[PDB]
Amino acid sequence: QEKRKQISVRGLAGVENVTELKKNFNRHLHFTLVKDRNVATPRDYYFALAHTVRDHLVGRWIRTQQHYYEKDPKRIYYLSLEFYMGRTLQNTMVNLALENACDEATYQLGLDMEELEEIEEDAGLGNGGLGRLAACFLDSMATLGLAAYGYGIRYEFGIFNQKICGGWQMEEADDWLRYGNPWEKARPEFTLPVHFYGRVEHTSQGAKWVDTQVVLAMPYDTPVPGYRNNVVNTMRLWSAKAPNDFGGYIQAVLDRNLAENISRVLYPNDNFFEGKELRLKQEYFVVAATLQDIIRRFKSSKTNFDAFPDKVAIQLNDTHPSLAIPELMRVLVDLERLDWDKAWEVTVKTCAYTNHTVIPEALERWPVHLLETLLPRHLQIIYEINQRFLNRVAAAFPGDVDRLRRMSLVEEGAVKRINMAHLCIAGSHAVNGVARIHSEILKKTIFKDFYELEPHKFQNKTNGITPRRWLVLCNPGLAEIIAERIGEEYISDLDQLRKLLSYVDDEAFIRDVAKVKQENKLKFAAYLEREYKVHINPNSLFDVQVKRIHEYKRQLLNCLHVITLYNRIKKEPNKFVVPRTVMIGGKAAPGYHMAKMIIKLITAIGDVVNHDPVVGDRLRVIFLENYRVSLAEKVIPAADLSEQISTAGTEASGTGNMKFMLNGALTIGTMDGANVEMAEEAGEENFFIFGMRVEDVDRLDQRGYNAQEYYDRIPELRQIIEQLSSGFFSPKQPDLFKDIVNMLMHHDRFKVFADYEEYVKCQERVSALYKNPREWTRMVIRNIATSGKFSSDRTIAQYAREIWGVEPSRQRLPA
Amino acid sequence: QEKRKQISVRGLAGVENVTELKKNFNRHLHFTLVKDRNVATPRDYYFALAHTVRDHLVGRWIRTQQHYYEKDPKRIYYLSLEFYMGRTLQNTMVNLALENACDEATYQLGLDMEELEEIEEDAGLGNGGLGRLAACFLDSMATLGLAAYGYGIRYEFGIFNQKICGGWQMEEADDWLRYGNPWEKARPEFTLPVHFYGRVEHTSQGAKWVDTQVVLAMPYDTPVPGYRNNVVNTMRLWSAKAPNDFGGYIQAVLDRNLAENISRVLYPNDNFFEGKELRLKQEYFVVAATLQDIIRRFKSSKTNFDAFPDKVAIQLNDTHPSLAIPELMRVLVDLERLDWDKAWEVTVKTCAYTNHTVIPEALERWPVHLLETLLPRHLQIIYEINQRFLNRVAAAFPGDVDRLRRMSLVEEGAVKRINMAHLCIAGSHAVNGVARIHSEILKKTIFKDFYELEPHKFQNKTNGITPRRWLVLCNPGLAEIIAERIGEEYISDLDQLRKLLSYVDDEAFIRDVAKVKQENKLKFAAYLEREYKVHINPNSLFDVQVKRIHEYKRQLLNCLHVITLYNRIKKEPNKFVVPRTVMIGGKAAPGYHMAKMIIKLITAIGDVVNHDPVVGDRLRVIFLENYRVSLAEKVIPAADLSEQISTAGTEASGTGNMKFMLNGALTIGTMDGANVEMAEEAGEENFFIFGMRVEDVDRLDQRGYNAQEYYDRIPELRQIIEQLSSGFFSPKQPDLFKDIVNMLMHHDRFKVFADYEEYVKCQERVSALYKNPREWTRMVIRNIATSGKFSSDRTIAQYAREIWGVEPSRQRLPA
Ligand SMILES: O=C(O[C@@H]1Cc2c(O)cc(O)cc2O[C@@H]1c1cc(O)c(O)c(O)c1)c1cc(O)c(O)c(O)c1
Ligand SMILES: O=C(O[C@@H]1Cc2c(O)cc(O)cc2O[C@@H]1c1cc(O)c(O)c(O)c1)c1cc(O)c(O)c(O)c1
Repeated sequence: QEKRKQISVRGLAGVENVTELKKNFNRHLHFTLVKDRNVATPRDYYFALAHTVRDHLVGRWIRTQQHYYEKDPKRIYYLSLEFYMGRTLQNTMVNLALENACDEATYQLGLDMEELEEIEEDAGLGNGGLGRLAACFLDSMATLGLAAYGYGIRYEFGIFNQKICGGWQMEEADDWLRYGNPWEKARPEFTLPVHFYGRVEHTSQGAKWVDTQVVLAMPYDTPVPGYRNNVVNTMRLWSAKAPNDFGGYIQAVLDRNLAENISRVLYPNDNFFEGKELRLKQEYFVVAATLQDIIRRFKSSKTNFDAFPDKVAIQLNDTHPSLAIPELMRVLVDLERLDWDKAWEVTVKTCAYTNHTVIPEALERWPVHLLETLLPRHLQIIYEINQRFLNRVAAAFPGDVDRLRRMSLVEEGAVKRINMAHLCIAGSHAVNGVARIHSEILKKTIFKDFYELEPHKFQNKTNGITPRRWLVLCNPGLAEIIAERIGEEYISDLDQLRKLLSYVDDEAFIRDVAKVKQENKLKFAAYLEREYKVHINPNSLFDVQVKRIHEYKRQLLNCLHVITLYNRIKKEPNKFVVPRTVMIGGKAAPGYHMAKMIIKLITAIGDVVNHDPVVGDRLRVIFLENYRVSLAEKVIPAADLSEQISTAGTEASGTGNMKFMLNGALTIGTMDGANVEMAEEAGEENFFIFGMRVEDVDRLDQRGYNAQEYYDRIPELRQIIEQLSSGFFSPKQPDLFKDIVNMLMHHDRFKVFADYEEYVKCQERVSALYKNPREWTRMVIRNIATSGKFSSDRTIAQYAREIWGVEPSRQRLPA
Repeated sequence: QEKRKQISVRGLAGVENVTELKKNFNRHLHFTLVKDRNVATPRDYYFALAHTVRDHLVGRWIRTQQHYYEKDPKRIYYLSLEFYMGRTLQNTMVNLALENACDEATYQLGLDMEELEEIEEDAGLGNGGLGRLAACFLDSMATLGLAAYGYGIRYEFGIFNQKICGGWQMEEADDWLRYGNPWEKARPEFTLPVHFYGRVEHTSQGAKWVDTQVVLAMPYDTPVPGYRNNVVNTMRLWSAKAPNDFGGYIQAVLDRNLAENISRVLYPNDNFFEGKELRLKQEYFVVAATLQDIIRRFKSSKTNFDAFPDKVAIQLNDTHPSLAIPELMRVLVDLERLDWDKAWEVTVKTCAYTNHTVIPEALERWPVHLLETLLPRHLQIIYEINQRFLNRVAAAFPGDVDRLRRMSLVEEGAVKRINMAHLCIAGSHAVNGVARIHSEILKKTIFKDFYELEPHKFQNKTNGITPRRWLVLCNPGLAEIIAERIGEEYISDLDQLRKLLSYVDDEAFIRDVAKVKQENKLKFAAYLEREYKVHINPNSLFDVQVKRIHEYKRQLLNCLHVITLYNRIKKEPNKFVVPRTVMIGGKAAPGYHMAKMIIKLITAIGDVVNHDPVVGDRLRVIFLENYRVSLAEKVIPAADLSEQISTAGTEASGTGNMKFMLNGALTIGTMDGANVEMAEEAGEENFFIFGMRVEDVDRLDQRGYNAQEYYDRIPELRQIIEQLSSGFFSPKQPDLFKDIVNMLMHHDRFKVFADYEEYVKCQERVSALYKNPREWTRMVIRNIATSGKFSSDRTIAQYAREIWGVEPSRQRLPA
């Protein structure tokens, strides 16, 4: 479009810059793609543009890394099993100020750059929140000029591609590397050995881990550009490779696949613990290879290990990389021959742990038999850690035997296990939750004993989202009308959005905020037609719940509300209601029967609602297939209403909530996770808060939750349960939803019925405000204006000052 | 070196060409390798040079392929399971005239280009002769301006890397793609489906192959540059990929490995038949993907199929791609719905078959049960082919029932099999052997019945070697002293080497030929020290036997001779003998116990000979480890004597014989394969011919070979057998060589003892001529001078005119 090149926030199309970009595009098309414009497909054109844009990172990537070598600042290592990065082309162009120059260059070559962007595969190397947080954090650490390295696994297959067939989830391999990855640089020369199995012999010098099987770890380095500060940091992802040397010769060559299977695929369980050996191998693989890099980089700097914590921070994203603690002790004691006590002092000052959930089924509790087989030295070191840790508990709390049993790294039972969260707290100088309410819940419930031993360890770091991906990239319309009033500094100083409260009565801004949402809604609706032949009413309220499918997130409560709207229309057909397009999307874990049945119930409700001629365009319900970072960038800027309806106490933070607030949706939600802080920043008068508070949930748990009480007292609820139970939503198979009905009536841990009436009444308040466009938009302005706290720059600046001990900086390197 | 830049055959170092090469080298080092000269290793420098040289292919590669589209000449498809390509960097620089310019460019950057060349991995995608012939053929077809495409498999692992440990072969995976392949272009956009298993339903339109498992075939295209004619042809290698859509989700993602195992590794059996299902899958994979390309390319040209043979030749390199015949019939009949008879007329005019051995254990005879399971439609079509073929035999030879049984594609027995050689002859308009004697042996023995039915089918095409790789690349010294007298035209017109017979009495040339061999011997000896701490006497005769280890090649006869020289020294220590360095190298098939014992016997003989202080530097025996194309380019130009000592009738052609003749070694050999034609070209007076002729072997077979007769009549032979038997060469394990002794005495199919006395006497004639340097060199001149027939340009020109029906051309395209 002509209009989009006019957007100032997208930078300058310098005449020489355009000329060079076209020359380099054509050069890559010829020498890199080995095509000419005769045979070139849109995919060749995307790749020619990606190689051209990637060439602009290289000088800064080399200069940044040389700068870290020269200045020797403290290095931050962000260890994660997941980096939900999404696409790279737009992000690179935004962060290097090339967006308008590439748009003009490709326009002059007769190409639509927006069409080329849609060709790129997501780097879908995460499940959801925790993975996307890692991605926002790498972006913020680069923008803040930290010497920061993401370390993870280069999965051959990311989070599965979700197809919906017959209204059911089907899973397909996410072959994201099919056409190559133009961003990464293979570093086979920096390949490192990782050891498994074997046994411990305790010799003269001490212990020795021998008779191991070797898997090599080959690093692939991806650039991470800061926002217009010429900083380019590194994400290093390890790929598994069979060792050089060794059924027959042929079978031995094919058996190289077993070692290489370690980096084959992301576990799609959204943090729910499965105890798979292959998952333990992935966790050890990332930790072992990463810590060898850290130790090597430390020794080749301006061996004595007292300075190690002054030069190294290791941030553990959940317990997934918790083996970092025993592995660093193994390296320091067995290989560097430090005394246990010195090694432990170093380890604890180096390591910090971030907890992302209180849900007990998320907790990693590895069988000791599995650890003894796979990692015999690690289990010895863990027992030693536990003995010395519990000695300290006994000394602080003499005779508190119950506290010793509760705090032990070792869990007794049929199967003896190691609690990896207890290991993380024992081995870390800082433990943080990811929202104020969550960090308090840690100190009062699941880590109370640890808090009483070492209160100074416990911190809060409220999550955030990068305002580059989550406003400038995905919503350039909104970024522009904001820049037109307060300039561009807010893009890396998001608290400046508070200036927008000066505009709540400004006729032009009220007009502009509503026009941007309408433009976003027209574009998203076009898509739902062009690529899925699905019609949506563009004058309807876009009611959006997008996140992984879990009972705790209560997609089912949204289902009860949708059926309530259908049933109220059928009862009073002549009564006006605010038209709604209810959009639910998200992946279910491939096992999880209940999650898959919930997806089927959403599509089944659609089958009835969407074909009822009495309803027509007044209510539509659509399951958004294959929800992922790229789709989030499309639907979130188009949303009117943000569904954040987890049972109070279950969602640690959320980050999708923050994306919606930044992009001009109003929120309906419980007082859970960061929804509490979002309501506080904006004022509760500007949020649709409903339902039980954490205290209310605890009171119900104390007397026992009886779903029958709610069914017996709420006629509209009885009608819906009777429709699901009798087969109104599955006439060819009347018993289809019996398991959902049985769970809701008898085994509902997330108290869906207890929030049903407050939810429905809150949703009437949403409709009532939507009927007043001007007042809807003024409340939106009050939300966008107060979304600044939820920048990951704020979050990372807190990690840097309160945990890592490094001072952030927005000052530019040269180019 | 300063001297090597002076070599005119290596071309011009133009000042602007040098300037541009350095600029492009530095550009690739920065943008492609993402390094600077601070951290760059020799391997980064090799890759920067390879990308720079590869950029020079691209325009010509695109223009050549556009030219074939424009002119629509008949296309030649060379189908092979093997392309033994070796390294590409030097070959590319020679064929584009860039060698001196890159040498000067890298010299000016402070680098040694020869050192960078040694970093490149061989593309070791073959076993030996047949694979290397495919590689010489692609080079010759490009040099002759044919519209020719090599089609094969992109094996992840080529021919195993051979280590020698304890004097034994050990096999390691040839991870040739570890650091990437800068030559190939991945073409994932041109990926094609290949079908396996399933069943045939015979419907209204006719047969339909349904319920199949799909494996995708992803092509990788490698450039094949002609010699200074601006032609760049394509080698397309298929890689196996799991189909996009589908133990659990995780196991299903890991199970993608089973389909991908099809292209994992080259079968290392040097043509010996094993009947492995995975090998049958590889053969079908290459044929099915290739024939879809051929059919598509045919339909998109200037559907009617009568012109198909005028636009397509398919050359079958051995029976490995024999399924091309039933697959083309399947496509034409089942998918294009041609009548059987029209389809068959097309298939036979399209297909031709090259036979590479008479040894019955090489013959592919697939169980019908395996074909019925894997390829049910192919087996139906093969039976139909057989019925109609045998109908024709019955009509030509009425009542010859024995001939029907002998000629059938179907072999009866405990296990019913398909004879793939019989299928190839039935389905091909031409059948060729690879040397005059071999092609006659085919018409008189194993294909006599087929010859009597269709004599016009049977041709000879004597093998050849490319004089680019096998003289200009590997022996620039020799190429230069030749160019100094007759100019450069001989490099693509090798018959011009006959001009050198004018120089047999030229003092300067005699001096120069001997100086080049000495320079080659000094360089090879340096290597045997620098990279293996092995000392060799540079004034010794370099006696070289390099080829795959097989009983038929009689490395054991060479062993008997070496022990004879040792025993004669010990008996008369004071008697002068011509010092020898006896070098034997080659890979044994990983199964093949006897081949592995023969390697151990060579190293064991070395252990005694090389440490006997009475022998000292008068006799040394070394096993050259990991013999492969790159090592052949080093040892062959250094050789004095070429060992070509196969039992008469067993070696179809040989090509290593031709390499040695071209590079100034004299030959000791039997009248076998192309040794016969080499002796004819040079004159037998200029070859060390010995032993039984084919007629002599047949006479022995008629009365029965009794090794005992030879043992009883030859004292020197008895002494050696008694040394092997008693444990003289294995004192710590006296019975080590009992199996070799038992085979030689009782089960020797290759009549080693029958050629022993003539071999030893012939070797005395070699020593006697070596004592006269001037006469040795004059006989070398007479060999090099007559080596011109053995150019693969001569061979390919015969294929083009006598089988493919296309006229070759050495005329230049524009650049
Ligand atoms: O459906 C349209 O886009 C799709 C939806 C969409 C969105 O909701 C937000 C966003 O950030 C990008 C976005 O890209 C989508 C898209 C898909 C394509 O296949 C494509 O070629 C393209 O240009 C784009 C569309 C229709 C239009 O009529 C149009 O003019 C346009 O620019 C775009
Ligand atoms: O051993 C030397 O080379 C090795 C043997 C050899 C050969 O026999 C023929 C040939 O075509 C090339 C060839 O490359 C070998 C080689 C190996 C290396 O590791 C290397 O760095 C190199 O420059 C080369 C050598 C010694 C020398 O003293 C010397 O000056 C030289 O140029 C080379």
